Amino acid sequence: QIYDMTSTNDVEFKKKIYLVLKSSLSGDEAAHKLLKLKIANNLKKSVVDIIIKSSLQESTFSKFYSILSERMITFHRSWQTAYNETFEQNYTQDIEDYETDQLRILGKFWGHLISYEFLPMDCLKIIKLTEEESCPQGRIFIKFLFQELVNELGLDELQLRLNSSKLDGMFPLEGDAEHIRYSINFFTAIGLGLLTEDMRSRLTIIQ
Amino acid sequence: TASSLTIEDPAITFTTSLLGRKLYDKPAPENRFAIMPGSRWDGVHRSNGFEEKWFAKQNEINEKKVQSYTLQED
Amino acid sequence: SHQLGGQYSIPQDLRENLQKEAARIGENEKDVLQEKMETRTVQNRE
Amino acid sequence: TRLWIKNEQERQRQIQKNGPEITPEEATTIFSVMVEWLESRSFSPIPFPPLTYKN
Amino acid sequence: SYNGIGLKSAKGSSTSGHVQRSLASNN
Amino acid sequence: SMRTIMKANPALYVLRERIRKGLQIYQSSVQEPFLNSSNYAELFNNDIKLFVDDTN
Amino acid sequence: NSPFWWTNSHHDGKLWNLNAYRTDVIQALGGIETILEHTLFKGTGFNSWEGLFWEKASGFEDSMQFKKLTHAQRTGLSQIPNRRFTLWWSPTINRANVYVGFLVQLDLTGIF
Amino acid sequence: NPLFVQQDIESIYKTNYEKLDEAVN
Amino acid sequence: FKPVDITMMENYQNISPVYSVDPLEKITDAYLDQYLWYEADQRKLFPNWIKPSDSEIPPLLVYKWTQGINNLSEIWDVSRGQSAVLLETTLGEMAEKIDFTLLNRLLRLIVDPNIADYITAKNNVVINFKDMSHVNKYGLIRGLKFASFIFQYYGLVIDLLLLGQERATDLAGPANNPNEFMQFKSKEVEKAHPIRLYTRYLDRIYMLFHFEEDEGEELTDEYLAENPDPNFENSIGYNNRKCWPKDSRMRLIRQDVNLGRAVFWEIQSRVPTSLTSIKWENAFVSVYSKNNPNLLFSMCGFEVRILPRQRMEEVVSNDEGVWDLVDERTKQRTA
Amino acid sequence: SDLSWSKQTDTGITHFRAGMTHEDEKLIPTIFRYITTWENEFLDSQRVWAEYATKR
Amino acid sequence: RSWRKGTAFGRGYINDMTKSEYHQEFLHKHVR
Amino acid sequence: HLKHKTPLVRQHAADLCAILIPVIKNCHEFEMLNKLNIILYESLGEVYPEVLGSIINAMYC
Amino acid sequence: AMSIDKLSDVVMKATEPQMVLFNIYDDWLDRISSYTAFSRLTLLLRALKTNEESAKMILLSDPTITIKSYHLWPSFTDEQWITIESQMRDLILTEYGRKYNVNISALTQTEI
Repeated sequence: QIYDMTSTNDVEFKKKIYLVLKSSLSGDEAAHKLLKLKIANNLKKSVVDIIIKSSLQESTFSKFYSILSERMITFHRSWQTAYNETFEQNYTQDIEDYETDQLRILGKFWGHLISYEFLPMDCLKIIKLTEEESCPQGRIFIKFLFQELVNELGLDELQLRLNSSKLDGMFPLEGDAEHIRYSINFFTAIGLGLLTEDMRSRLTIIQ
Repeated sequence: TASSLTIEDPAITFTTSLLGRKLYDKPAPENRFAIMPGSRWDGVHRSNGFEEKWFAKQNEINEKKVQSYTLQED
Repeated sequence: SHQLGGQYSIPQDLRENLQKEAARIGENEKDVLQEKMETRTVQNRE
Repeated sequence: TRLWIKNEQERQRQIQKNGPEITPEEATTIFSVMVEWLESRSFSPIPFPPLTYKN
Repeated sequence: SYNGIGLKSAKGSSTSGHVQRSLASNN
Repeated sequence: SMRTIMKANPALYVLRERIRKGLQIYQSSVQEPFLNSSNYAELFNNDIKLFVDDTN
Repeated sequence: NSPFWWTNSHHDGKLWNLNAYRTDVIQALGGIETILEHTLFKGTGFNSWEGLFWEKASGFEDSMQFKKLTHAQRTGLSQIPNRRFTLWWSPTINRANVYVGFLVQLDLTGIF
Repeated sequence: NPLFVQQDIESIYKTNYEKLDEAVN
Repeated sequence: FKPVDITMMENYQNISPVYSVDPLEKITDAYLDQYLWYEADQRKLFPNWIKPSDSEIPPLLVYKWTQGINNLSEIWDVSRGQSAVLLETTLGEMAEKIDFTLLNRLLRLIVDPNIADYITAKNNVVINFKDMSHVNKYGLIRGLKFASFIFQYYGLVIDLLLLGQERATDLAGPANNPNEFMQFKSKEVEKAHPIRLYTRYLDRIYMLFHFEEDEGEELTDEYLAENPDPNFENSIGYNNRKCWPKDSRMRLIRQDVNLGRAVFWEIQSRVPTSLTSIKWENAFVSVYSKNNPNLLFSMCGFEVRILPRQRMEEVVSNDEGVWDLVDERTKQRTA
Repeated sequence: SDLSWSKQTDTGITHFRAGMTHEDEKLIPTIFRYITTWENEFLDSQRVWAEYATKR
Repeated sequence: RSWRKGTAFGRGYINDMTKSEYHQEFLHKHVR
Repeated sequence: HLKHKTPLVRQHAADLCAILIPVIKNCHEFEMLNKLNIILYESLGEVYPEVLGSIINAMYC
Repeated sequence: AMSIDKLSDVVMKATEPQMVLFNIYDDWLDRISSYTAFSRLTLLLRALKTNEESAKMILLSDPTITIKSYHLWPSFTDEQWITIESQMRDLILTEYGRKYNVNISALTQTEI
């Protein structure tokens, strides 16, 4: 019995996907190919890992990888859980690596999935803004996310989504002064700052 | 990298010699080694004109490594 | 003086800032034909 | 190409015979249009390249 | 079956004319 | 003797040259022979082979 | 025709890069080794395929002759580069496995 | 770019007798 | 000058001519060309709208024309009666219809008379092809290095006739601070005139009108007055994009069709038959209105249609080849 | 998709048709993958020239 | 109606192949 | 060096054969001259005149 | 071989008799033939055999270049390998000069 420290079993499966992906005009005919392989539920978790990466090597964001996922997320609910779980793996573990450029490609990539509801938006619950726990790269990830997530919806429609999503750690209204002075500080810098108009009352009352 | 992040960051918004010898202030002419003129420099170019001619050769040699392949044909 | 659309190339007033430099710095440059004009005249050997 | 050149020659002979198609009225109005525009823009006519010209 | 899709025939084609339904676009 | 005949014969060597002049191919460097050696280059013939080291 | 009429790459700079295409194709064909199973690469007797260089004909064409060439000499195309292409790919372009075809042996050789 | 550095590099290993003699002694 | 040889290059559908001038004359033509462009661009001769210009590759031009259409005020609002109209018309034999008696003058304005003479005379040349030869007594010869400058200048002469002086002063801005390609000073300067944007790309013309029930109905009233059409056949010779499907192509409706024909009627009447030939066959008009959601055109090689996101009725996640047009101010995506 | 309806609705993509015959699973990458689309370049040049100007 | 006012200009079979009407249409297109 | 791409190196490869011939013969290798000679024969259809000239020179030696 | 980080980490910990696969070439065989790969490998072992720590200094200089979780050797580009083969090439000579006290300009090229 032989342990394998080689990834040769895996590397063969990064090719197969990446080549299916670098053929294929448009994204709907590269979503035909993947769904035509009938990948096992074991790997379907880690096929999304490849698609996100091949998105980051691409030097700019594209609508290909968006619609490739959109056609795929609606196919079967097993791929619902593959993107939902890989938005957590990125934000927590895998943001620590990325250059300030590849955060601009991720931000727009989870922008189209959230703003069209494919994600949905309660999967953004993990985002927590504190001085204590945040990666500076983690901050840049959100900055690019809302710049995208505002553009489509328009910041008036965005409030309608944020108000229904009961985001706690991200929009704390309950106390902890510095945190609300922080969250407010953050969204003024991004250039939206209207989402804080509600929270700007809670400071002055507590102040 | 570090620069980029510490920059592309909202939080930042909220807030000279190798051996400690005095260093100049205003922008100096560029140089092969990037050394910075001493605090005492008057600020006039004084040069034979070589240091600029080395760049022209430096750029040339660095260019014809690219031009050689790209102009290749068959 | 509001723009329509946006800026995608470089800001408009920045090109003239560049194209003015080429007049300032260029008159000291000795262009290709300017060089060969002098090289011809024997005094460059001396 | 032989046919095309024949139509060109036919066209130009017929413009010799019939004359120009502008009429002097239209030409006058066009000329007025230009002059008024170039005054509005205060244009400096392009000179002839001097003996010693910078460029 | 030929349900209105594909080609009149694959001769002038340059392809085989194999038509397959798309898995991506259904719902 | 075959190891040394493959690399010696003027006739064979004239195939190997004449093919190259046919293909119009050149190899850059010329150091290459400053690297490794004859019986060394033997291993990479496709047959399957192994090495064993018991020092450890 | 210069099919790029919409750019001066001096002013605009080069607006695309296809470098990655070349590597990705190379691994879509199975890598450099399986690509070179189809060639004479081993015939040449080079050890490694890494530094191969093909003669670029762009060099010496100008000084062939001037006045002298006969019509065919000057206008016609040289068969020499196609011969280079069919020597390099010979063992696929000539292979015995063929569907329908007949053996011949060249006069004094053992080449079928 | 050439597909391979080894073309563009123009040379591989040229031993420097001056540095080694300094580094050895 | 020496004679000028012709050959024809085959494009398999077009066959196009090619002029080869002699090198001694090629050098003076080249120097003269480069010089005139340097001065004329230095002194702000040609306004912004004329444009196979230096700053923007053609696809960038197309993208700024769409973004420009969107960002201008109120277009997509149909709340009352409003409408919008594009034109695309090729000026006809613009190079073939030039007259050198008129050239020589119009250049004597803008250039020293020696160079105006050299240009006007450089377009008489015996044109040789094998046996055949003829003196070129009438049109422009496009194979001369400065024929670009001549061509664009004569196009400006046409362009002022189309826009008028008032509007052209408005689009091109004041001489002291000339505008950029799409700009104005205030919203008032836009709204003061029904022609909002204009461009020219060599032969082609692109115009965009914004009308209301008042202006539009006045137009269609006068066009129906001088070209009365009782049989409702205005939709026969009316041409539109066939690349798109029916649903999303331009819907034909008497109000819209009579606009298109009326706009093209007016502008056809602005330019004389002598300078160039503006025909309905070569013009495409598309009317955004109550009943037409799409706005169609084609610049360069592209073919674009612009849905305002208001009228999409359902908004689907999008493919690759679809632009999303932004309102610079709020930075939403409205189209 | 649907040559008969595509004259009217824009049915979308219902089906695919084989372009060229690639034996079995062997897939050759196409260009349109390696060229960044014009929007993405213009929305890049916006930010890139803006940032350049700020740094200057 | 200020906009309309402003402008300056505002408001048989021949027997032959080459001089015919069908022919000019031909060289009006394919010779571009 | 007669297999090297840069045509200068193929000059100096052949220019150094014309020198060694009088020494090779004194050492009495006639099996080692016929090896150089054939190799200089198969290259005798070279394109570069600067290189083709010096190969004939070594052939003449 | 035992002087490498990964392999020592596996052989020290493992408490059973067992087989373990590795790929010594990481992914070098994409851009490199097996010949030159084996050649660089033996150079990386010969400089690790002799100097050790000072060779590992040559490998681990820049932390920006990272060994992946899969591979053994740090992932360089082609040119960084072309220089590192020259440094690893140098340690053998400086060390030889230290050992036999021969100033190395006294050697014939073949001897090098």
